[PDB]
Amino acid sequence: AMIISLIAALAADRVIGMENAMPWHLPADLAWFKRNTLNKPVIMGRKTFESIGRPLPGRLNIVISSQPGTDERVTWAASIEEALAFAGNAEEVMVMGGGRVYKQFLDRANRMYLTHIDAEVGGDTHFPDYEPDEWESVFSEFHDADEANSHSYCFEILERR
Ligand SMILES: CN(Cc1cnc2nc(N)nc(N)c2n1)c1ccc(C(=O)N[C@@H](CCC(=O)O)C(=O)O)cc1
Ligand SMILES: [Ca+2]
Ligand SMILES: [K+]
Repeated sequence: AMIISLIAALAADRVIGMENAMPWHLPADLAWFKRNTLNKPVIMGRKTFESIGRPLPGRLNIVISSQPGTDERVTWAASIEEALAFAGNAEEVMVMGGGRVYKQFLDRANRMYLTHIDAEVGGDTHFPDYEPDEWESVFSEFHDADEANSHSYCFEILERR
């Protein structure tokens, strides 16, 4: 049973994106992202791959795009079907956005790695609205802002009932 997992950073009001990059500086979230995606296939949309600016080391990078990719260092998938097939027989595949990709994988996903950030950023792209009754929280860890992280943040792992 392949576990499909969504991993996302959510500001206030479920905001995940806006026109430009999110206005926060959270190296601790990037370290949590890295820890939870290493040695796993990682599925992302082409815009998210451009946001990163490079391949993610130590993991299988699967970028979904309708147009042919122009970077041989990652795996290019024309559809979510091709993306999942590229993940092979991995026990957990990580879906890291963006907004459209989250909507397409939500029904297939049985686990979520959510970072809740205490920032009212006023964005207009939101994480999909999921039913809270169908998910249960199995991990929770809170951190305050500090000299290195611009906002307080709460790591959470949810699993489908
Ligand atoms: C813009 N972007 C998308 C991004 C950012 N934060 C997230 N945070 C969470 N929780 N989930 C996501 N899907 C997510 N996606 C990025 C940008 C940089 C790196 C990155 O380089 N991360 C390094 C670690 C950070 C570093 O090396 O400086 C890695 O090895 O994964 C990842 C995602
Ligand atoms: Ca954006
Ligand atoms: K290659």
